[PDB]
Amino acid sequence: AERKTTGWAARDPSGILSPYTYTLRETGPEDVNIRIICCGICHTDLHQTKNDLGMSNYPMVPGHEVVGEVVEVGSDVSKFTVGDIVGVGCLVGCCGGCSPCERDLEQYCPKKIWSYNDVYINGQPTQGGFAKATVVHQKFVVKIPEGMAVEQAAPLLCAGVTVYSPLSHFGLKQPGLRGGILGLGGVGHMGVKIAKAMGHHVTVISSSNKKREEALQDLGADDYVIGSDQAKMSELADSLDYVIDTVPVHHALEPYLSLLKLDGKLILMGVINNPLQFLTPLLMLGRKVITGSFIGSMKETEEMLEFCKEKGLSSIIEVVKMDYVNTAFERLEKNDVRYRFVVDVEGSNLDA
Ligand SMILES: NC(=O)c1ccc[n+]([C@@H]2O[C@H](COP(=O)([O-])OP(=O)(O)OC[C@H]3O[C@@H](n4cnc5c(N)ncnc54)[C@H](OP(=O)(O)O)[C@@H]3O)[C@@H](O)[C@H]2O)c1
Ligand SMILES: [Zn+2]
Ligand SMILES: [Zn+2]
Repeated sequence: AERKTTGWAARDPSGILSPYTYTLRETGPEDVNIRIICCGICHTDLHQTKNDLGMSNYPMVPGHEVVGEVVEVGSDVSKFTVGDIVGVGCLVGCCGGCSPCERDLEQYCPKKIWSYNDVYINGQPTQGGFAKATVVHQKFVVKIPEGMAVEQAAPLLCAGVTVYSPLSHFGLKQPGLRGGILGLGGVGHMGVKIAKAMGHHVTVISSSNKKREEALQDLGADDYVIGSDQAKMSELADSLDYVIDTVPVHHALEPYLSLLKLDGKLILMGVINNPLQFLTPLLMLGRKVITGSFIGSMKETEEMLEFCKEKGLSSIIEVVKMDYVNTAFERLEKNDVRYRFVVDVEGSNLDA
């Protein structure tokens, strides 16, 4: 009992998204009721949607990069008022007293609910951003800058911040630094963008030679080297201050750790089921660090956006309507996209 929406949704293993109508919760007293103007896609949306864990809980509505005007607000809600273009991240909830989120790192809290494939504090499966509206916690929605486009603010709610708060916690956003972005796409792309926008010497590393166009002449990278090329990578001996990782599966790390000078950082992002490996020696050569980052806290989701505003950042997004999502996903598998996708839920949703 809340108020009824509609919205596209998967149902079995092979993620074919049907239409789907469902009863929301109600916006009280710390909920924000939003009308979703545009959502967005990335590989997280397929990998939930397919299982790729053997964990997917159907009926499943994808959508964690959302942006759109707020139609209703709580009783204690104060921050936002109606009619604000507001956006919301991956997280929808979390508890309240665990000191992980006394000091604002609320993503590193055990009791976090996600946008979809979770179960909220009331019981309803959290359903995504592929539905023409939703109800979030007022603590898990960030407001939006004056001029930041609704297509442009969306990807940054998960891939834009994913990479920002590594380049913020490990020291890295004070200027100068050399960095090598490994795996140019999604999470690689915003890496190149925000690190080179911080006045850093960014090198792209790659499986292929192919993403050379969307790097040197499009992203603004200072170099491009193949991971599997020993002679060009050896020139980059103890070069970079950090190396980030968008590569999605079991790759060997000591290749990628060579490219690091004294006190360098390997910051792994991707969900890599299977243990990764290292020689305790190399790390002892240069006092080198291996760690992983998980998206961003809302204060740095607040920050990242107003940062992407000031240093005016962008990406080529192919805005598609809602009746083109499974074709957008097949294209996302043949990784065509046109550097990014945004689903503007200003299309096909009505009933059933
Ligand atoms: N905070 C987090 O922990 C976080 C945040 C967002 C997403 N993720 C997850 O991490 C993954 C990646 O991010 P994304 O979804 O935005 O898209 P994505 O990085 O564009 O996905 C593929 C990219 O990784 C590279 N790649 C693939 N296989 C590789 C290999 N074997 N060796 C080297 N490079 C390889 C490809 O570039 P090349 O062909 O040029 O090598 C390609 O650009 C996803 O599974 C996503 O769900 C984690
Ligand atoms: Zn995402
Ligand atoms: Zn907590």
